[PDB]
Amino acid sequence: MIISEFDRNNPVLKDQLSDLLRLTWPEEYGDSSAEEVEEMMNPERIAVAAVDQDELVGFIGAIPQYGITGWELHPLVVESSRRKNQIGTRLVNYLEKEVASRGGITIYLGTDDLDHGTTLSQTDLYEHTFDKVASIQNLREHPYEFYEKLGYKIVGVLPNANGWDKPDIWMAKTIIPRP
Amino acid sequence: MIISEFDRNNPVLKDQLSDLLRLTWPEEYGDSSAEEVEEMMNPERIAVAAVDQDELVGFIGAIPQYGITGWELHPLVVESSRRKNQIGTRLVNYLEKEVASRGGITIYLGTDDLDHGTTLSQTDLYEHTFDKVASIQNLREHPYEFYEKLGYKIVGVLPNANGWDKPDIWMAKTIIPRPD
Ligand SMILES: CC(C)(COP(=O)(O)OP(=O)(O)OC[C@H]1O[C@@H](n2cnc3c(N)ncnc32)[C@H](O)[C@@H]1OP(=O)(O)O)[C@@H](O)C(=O)NCCC(=O)NCCS
Ligand SMILES: CC(C)(COP(=O)(O)OP(=O)(O)OC[C@H]1O[C@@H](n2cnc3c(N)ncnc32)[C@H](O)[C@@H]1OP(=O)(O)O)[C@@H](O)C(=O)NCCC(=O)NCCS
Repeated sequence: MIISEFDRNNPVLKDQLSDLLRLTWPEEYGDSSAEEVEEMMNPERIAVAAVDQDELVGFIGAIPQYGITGWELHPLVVESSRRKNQIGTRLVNYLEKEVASRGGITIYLGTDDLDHGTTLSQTDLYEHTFDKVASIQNLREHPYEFYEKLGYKIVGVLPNANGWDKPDIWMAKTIIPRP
Repeated sequence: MIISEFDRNNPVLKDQLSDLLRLTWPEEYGDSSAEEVEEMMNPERIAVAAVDQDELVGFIGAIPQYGITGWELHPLVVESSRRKNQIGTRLVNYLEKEVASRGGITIYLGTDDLDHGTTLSQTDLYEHTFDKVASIQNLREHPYEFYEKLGYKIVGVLPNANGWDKPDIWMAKTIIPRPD
């Protein structure tokens, strides 16, 4: 398709990105939505987009959080009408190569469960924490499974992150061969 | 000495803190040291100080990361000459009280293991990940144990975060009674 570095100076593409972020996570992106997008344009971050002739259909970003070795994959979104078509896979694949060329070793992410999309939510995660993580099941097509299919593994959970029994699920992947 | 909100309207204090970090994390603090002190001053974040006579001997901050429910504890520093005296303990307790008052529920943090300070470094954390987490041992007085004693629990690990076999260790605690 046309997956490449995002034009950080295109106010329109950024407006499109802003809308997509509002439509996908209205609880996190609101009026000041434009502010969140500008944060994603910061020079240290990677910003990549899937654009179709002029329409933004997907976006993925990465934040270097530990020197340049540890990067946080944030955010990742594909327009609803174009999902399940490998756009997300391509975006991730593209990101991993770029992160690796910058010196990255590990890409991690936090995928929240606010909608009881997995069995990790609606339960006291301090009781048998890791048995619950190991027996995780997908209840509402939660995206954690999307990442697992791409080689990411659940390496942690933040109990009650977004309110009681609405945890964040930490996943990670080492993107280069161990020398 | 007393523990209270960090008076951001004090240059001397900010300078005292700016140095406190330049003396604890010179690689992470220095150029932006007398700058990251202000990012900690942000009204969104929480800034707490341990002052003795007028000398800042401890500081703790927190960043709201998930709505108002989840907060990241960062940073936490006690002067090296005033450590192992419970200043840290008192800073954490006070921070927990502050977060709860703002409607917060959980406080988490990432304590890195850069120099084989715990059994979690120098091992492939992708293999038997959680058994390794559960059976962690402190090798060189790593600070994760400090947090454990204050009720925090290791809830995850970031394999190779700071370079091969130098992970970050995630710990968390819910600071108020669970609904029943
Ligand atoms: C999650 C998302 C980025 C995935 O992108 P996508 O292009 O739809 O995914 P792909 O088509 O590349 O899917 C690749 C594989 O993962 C699976 N998959 C994709 N989304 C999934 C989901 N939500 N739950 C379970 N499996 C999923 C696909 O079925 C496919 O499996 P297969 O290889 O066995 O056929 C996209 O659905 C999206 O934008 N969702 C809403 C926002 C979101 O949740 N973002 C994630 C940030 S934490
Ligand atoms: C870690 C730190 C914040 C703790 O502050 P402190 O005031 O020295 O700790 P306290 O005196 O409150 O200690 C309370 C308990 O924790 C223990 N403890 C403190 N630091 C410890 C360490 N590094 N390893 C193991 N146990 C430790 C104490 O032994 C005491 O336990 P006890 O009651 O059984 O004796 C302090 O040593 C410090 O400033 N360290 C350097 C900065 C740092 O690494 N911060 C952590 C952020 S990731």
